[PDB]
Amino acid sequence: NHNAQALNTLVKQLSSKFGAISSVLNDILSRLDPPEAEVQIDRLITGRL
Amino acid sequence: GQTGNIADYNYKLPDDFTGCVIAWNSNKLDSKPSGNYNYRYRLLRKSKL
Repeated sequence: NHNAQALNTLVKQLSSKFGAISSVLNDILSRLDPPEAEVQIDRLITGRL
Repeated sequence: GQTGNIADYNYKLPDDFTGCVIAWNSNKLDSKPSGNYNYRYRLLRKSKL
């Protein structure tokens, strides 16, 4: 159970925003220009790491 | 990170540009009553530069 739970959490936090516009990277890249998208991607990377 | 006609079709600075942009008015020298048509800018390109 513990193992499964950990994995589920590790996948569930892929859907978390971590202070960005959306959890989907492609949505952020499509909607925002590269200079503005850099900060959103940076927040997502910090959260996921 | 600026979007606009000049930025995308004439001269595009990089996202991580390191440099100084210096601008000063030239109306006293480069303006003619008849119309100085020497200076030109591009307004139709196939893709972004």
